[PDB]
Amino acid sequence: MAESSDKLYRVEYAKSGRASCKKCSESIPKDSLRMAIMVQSPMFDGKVPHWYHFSCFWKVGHSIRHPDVEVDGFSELRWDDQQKVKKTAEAGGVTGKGQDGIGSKAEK
Ligand SMILES: [Zn+2]
Repeated sequence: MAESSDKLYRVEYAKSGRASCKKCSESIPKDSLRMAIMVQSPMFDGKVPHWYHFSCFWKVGHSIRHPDVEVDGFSELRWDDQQKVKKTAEAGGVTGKGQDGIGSKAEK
């Protein structure tokens, strides 16, 4: 849509293991929660997402101050994940090792 990437931040559930972590240099599991950052591309004519694990956003260490505005894709999350993403932004981040999965079929 118009100005779809005029944000800083993205959050969503992972449909498949096609995204890779720009922060811890591993790959992101499917049927799990992930975040990304909106950066101006050297290779593309606009803003592009830098994907990483949900905990890895808070290892990049950015603050979020109006999360339902700044975190694109938050509208697709269910209430328990919306409450946890907003609570994590109020809490100043959560930074643990996260999932044991990496992007494979039936990895849970
Ligand atoms: Zn990671």
